[PDB]
Amino acid sequence: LVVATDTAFVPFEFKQGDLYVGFDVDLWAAIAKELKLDYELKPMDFSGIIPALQTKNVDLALAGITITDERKKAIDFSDGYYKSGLLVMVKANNNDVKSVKDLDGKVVAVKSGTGSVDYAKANIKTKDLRQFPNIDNAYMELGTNRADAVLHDTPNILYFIKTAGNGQFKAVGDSLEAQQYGIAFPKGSDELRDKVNGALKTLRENGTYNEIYKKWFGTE
Amino acid sequence: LVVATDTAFVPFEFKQGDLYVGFDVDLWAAIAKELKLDYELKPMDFSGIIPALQTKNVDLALAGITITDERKKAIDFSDGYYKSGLLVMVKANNNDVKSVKDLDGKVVAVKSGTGSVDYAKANIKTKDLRQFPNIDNAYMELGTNRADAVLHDTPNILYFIKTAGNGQFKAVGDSLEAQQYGIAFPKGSDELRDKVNGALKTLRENGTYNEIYKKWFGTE
Repeated sequence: LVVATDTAFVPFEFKQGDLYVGFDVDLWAAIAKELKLDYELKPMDFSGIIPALQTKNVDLALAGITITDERKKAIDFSDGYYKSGLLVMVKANNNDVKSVKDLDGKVVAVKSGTGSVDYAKANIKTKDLRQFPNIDNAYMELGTNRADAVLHDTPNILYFIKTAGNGQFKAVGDSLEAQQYGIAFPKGSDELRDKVNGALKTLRENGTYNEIYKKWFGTE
Repeated sequence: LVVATDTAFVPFEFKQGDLYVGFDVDLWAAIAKELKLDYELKPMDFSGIIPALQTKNVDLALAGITITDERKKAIDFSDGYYKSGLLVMVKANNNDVKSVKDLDGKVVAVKSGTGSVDYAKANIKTKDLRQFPNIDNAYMELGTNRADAVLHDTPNILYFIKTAGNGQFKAVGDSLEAQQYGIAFPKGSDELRDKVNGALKTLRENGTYNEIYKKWFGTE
């Protein structure tokens, strides 16, 4: 089996010295061993991934791919293996928030041009809603005390808190507007899809999914 | 179904490489096969379990949970699947034999602040009740014929005898002050609890209980 991934989608897959590492990279390996499957990893630009799948130049793919409906026209997915969505981040040493942040005097920093803007325009009465060109900017805003909270995606904030905000920040609530990631197969791959799904169940039931999730995201 | 356990309660559940293993984990896996349930395992700190049961944040739990009336107030319990209580452990080459640690025999090692303190005190009339910060101090006191025997709980006795007390040690009687472990459900879960009780019968009748028991505790 030839399985394709992104060239970098931290922390799901990214080079490390000479190998690749990440949540997707550890997840597939555990599924593969449950099934006794031999395979080969082939890194390539996301843009080439549904293409190469549809011509069967590649047998499956795990590149943090979201199960959407327009995508199901083109391919098939396994069961969801990851809950993504939007997440709230505030100062760790702040005990006054949990998606309760509007007309008390509340300021949310976001990145321009993502689902975080939208959701906040609709579901929050921010005293202020600041938009930045990059999230890094948003972080430095929370860094000082101009932003009450940041709103961005689950994996990005979770992993940030683990590596670089270690110390100072904390996330609250859980995923808003949650969607799911899925393993992509070419159509007509019904048997294998069924086999992978089956193995995904086993990994949840014996606790291997949980520990892999801890390692990279640091919570449950 | 989301199924929770303790983060470490040996040998009922604990982390073996990248999964979890133990008596609870195997007995539940077998009950889930009978009824064909899909489930996710989710280790957590013990004292976060009943709270999460009560909010239906979790559907059921196994974590070596003693059935107490104090607890029935808050949650509901299945038919109970593990008989616990105290056990005398003496040297192998020895002829004490029940709780006959009395009259002229008897120097009894036991840990501070524990059922065995109080059971010996009131019951056994002996030379000594030597008490210790930890039982490891009691295993050591018995190694060298300074103590005649030890009082401690059924599974810690059985498991130590199977792993580290290999051969030199042995156990005598069976459980004193018996109490049962139960699988925990949040109330208003009548249908599922009566299903889980049923599958426990099937496993006791066909021999599977007995064979899971022998695996972890080297006896019946």
